[PDB]
Amino acid sequence: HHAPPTLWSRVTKFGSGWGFWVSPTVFITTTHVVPTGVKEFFGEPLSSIAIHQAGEFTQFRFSKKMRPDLTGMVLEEGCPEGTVCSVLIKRDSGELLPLAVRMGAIASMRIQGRLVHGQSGMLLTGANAKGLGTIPGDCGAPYVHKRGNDWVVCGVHAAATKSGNTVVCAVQA
Ligand SMILES: [Cl-]
Repeated sequence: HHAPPTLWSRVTKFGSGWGFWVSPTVFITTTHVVPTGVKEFFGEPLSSIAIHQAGEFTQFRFSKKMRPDLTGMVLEEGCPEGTVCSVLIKRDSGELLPLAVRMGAIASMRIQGRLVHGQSGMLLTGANAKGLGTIPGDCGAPYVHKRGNDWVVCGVHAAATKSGNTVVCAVQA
């Protein structure tokens, strides 16, 4: 299942990583990539943004439509165990590098002393090109899967082992 161009157009450079437009007003990312001490995000003052973050998942809901080109899509708290997700990793050049992952259990974990409310997954060696998810710049990339004719987003990239074989997305409680 190939994420279509419009779905990739939601993936946006943010802080030290990426985030994702769920709708014209809702942007999600991983908390540790969010810049701090700033007065605005995407030009909008803090006073016009409703922030909801917990467990390394950050959601911003802007008061104004920031990406009216987008439809609203479903954001879920993780996905059923065994779901194959695509992690929509972009690189700075604009190259698209989707990573296929088989999802495991949703749980609360501590990672580098940070509480991560997340879902573990395993990289699918057999569905990915050899030689992703293992550099700081990849955090915040969305985990998506296709349900019927619709794509669902269910987490943001938060952690991975040194090898990248085991990953964790933060999920919204
Ligand atoms: Cl889309």
